[PDB]
Amino acid sequence: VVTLGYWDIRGLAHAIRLLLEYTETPYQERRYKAGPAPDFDPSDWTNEKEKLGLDFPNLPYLIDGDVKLTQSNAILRYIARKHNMCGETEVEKQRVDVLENHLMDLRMAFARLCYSPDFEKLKPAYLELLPGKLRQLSRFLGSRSWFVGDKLTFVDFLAYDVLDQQRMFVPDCPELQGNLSQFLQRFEALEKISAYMRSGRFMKAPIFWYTALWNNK
Amino acid sequence: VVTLGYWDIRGLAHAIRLLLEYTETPYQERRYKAGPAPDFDPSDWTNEKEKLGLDFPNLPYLIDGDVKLTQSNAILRYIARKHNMCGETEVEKQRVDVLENHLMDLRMAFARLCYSPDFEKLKPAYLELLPGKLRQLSRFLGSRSWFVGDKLTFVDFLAYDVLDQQRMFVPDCPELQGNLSQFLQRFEALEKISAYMRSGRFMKAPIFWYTALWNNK
Ligand SMILES: N[C@@H](CCC(=O)N[C@@H](CS[C@H](CO)COc1ccc([N+](=O)[O-])cc1)C(=O)NCC(=O)O)C(=O)O
Ligand SMILES: N[C@@H](CCC(=O)N[C@@H](CS[C@H](CO)COc1ccc([N+](=O)[O-])cc1)C(=O)NCC(=O)O)C(=O)O
Repeated sequence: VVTLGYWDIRGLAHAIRLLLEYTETPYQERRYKAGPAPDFDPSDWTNEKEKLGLDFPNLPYLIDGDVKLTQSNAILRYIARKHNMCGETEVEKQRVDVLENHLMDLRMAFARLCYSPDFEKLKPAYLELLPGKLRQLSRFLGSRSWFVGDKLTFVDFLAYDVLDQQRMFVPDCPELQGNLSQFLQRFEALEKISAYMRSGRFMKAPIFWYTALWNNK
Repeated sequence: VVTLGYWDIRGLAHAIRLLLEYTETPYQERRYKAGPAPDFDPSDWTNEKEKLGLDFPNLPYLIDGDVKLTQSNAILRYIARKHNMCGETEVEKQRVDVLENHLMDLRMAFARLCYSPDFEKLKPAYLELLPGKLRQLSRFLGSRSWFVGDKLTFVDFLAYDVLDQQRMFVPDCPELQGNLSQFLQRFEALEKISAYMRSGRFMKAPIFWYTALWNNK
């Protein structure tokens, strides 16, 4: 049994949670709590940051016995290696590495906007360059089942999470209809993922920390 | 022969340059130019961004025949695989994946500060938290020769680049003295690294884009 440590929000741990469910890895969760508004006291975490034995303490973390990890990408790669959900050939590895890093860029660009107090002033600019970014991903996937080829890999779980955040933001964006819509359903159709979403362990919201100008709950 | 595209700065391509040199990969460079101040016209790149055949156009890129890549970490992984400078055991791969992502955090937190107009206001806060970040790295490396074990890996190139930046910023920081100072020298003492540094291909500056509040040239 493994332990996943993160806040009581969706954030970065969403794709990790889906992956642990898909792989049927026995896990429990250390959800951390902030104090009330407006202070949002990080005490719950900060009093424990150093006593966990992590090499570079951060959130999320995963503990699997004496394996003690930080960094979301690193945590996903670890579960993926135990389940053969990494690339197999070099071209598949090239696809994983590029997408892993590109999706973080798209991730990070969206978070910046929703955390900035100039949110309203920045919104239109983001929405302009968005369809083009979406068109790039639509070109990449092509008529493929999954993003790296025929095999489901952990990058598909990142793609879904990133795509899901954009769909929650502007659900009417026509560049999200097409093979990119096909992809979202096909992932949600997966046996273990669908049953996870039908349960009460599922966290569709909030995507962001409470000090964000945008959220879904 | 391979082609590395990036601006005429140090930036993100520093680690990749050192790597291409250490591995003796034959390469040339498409270095991109901005217009003069204050506009800094990006047109040399923008007029070309789409015609290169990259899946997700960005800088740096690398072209090695029909392999055409973007994202710095993905570019480094590709050269590393050709020269067995990735992890070998599970433990080694755990260390590579966590450090790859951790050092990007460190890299980006520093960039944030040096591009912020509130630079002077934020400088003291950064310098308080920094000794602790450096002590974490110092504990991790330990008495080891390299960061992932016995073998040089691509993560040691990222480590050096990130540490070099801190060393240029605050050279008198006492937490930089010790095994992390030994590490910097050891890397610079590498036969093909040292030679590259004694040449005129070598770019110790500027670390940042010109719009930055801090730089070394
Ligand atoms: N590269 C690292 C980053 C870890 C990190 O950022 N730690 C945050 C997380 S999220 C932060 C809190 O609001 C979340 O904000 C975001 C950012 C992006 C997205 N997103 O979806 O793209 C959502 C929320 C933190 O709570 N701990 C910092 C600390 O203890 O010092 C990784 O991969 O794990
Ligand atoms: N995660 C990617 C990032 C690539 C990227 O940022 N391309 C930027 C400049 S890098 C940029 C220029 O100002 C960086 O800002 C900095 C500056 C310094 C440092 N650093 O580590 O010191 C990091 C980022 C660019 O030229 N392309 C933008 C575009 O084509 O739209 C990767 O790993 O490659």
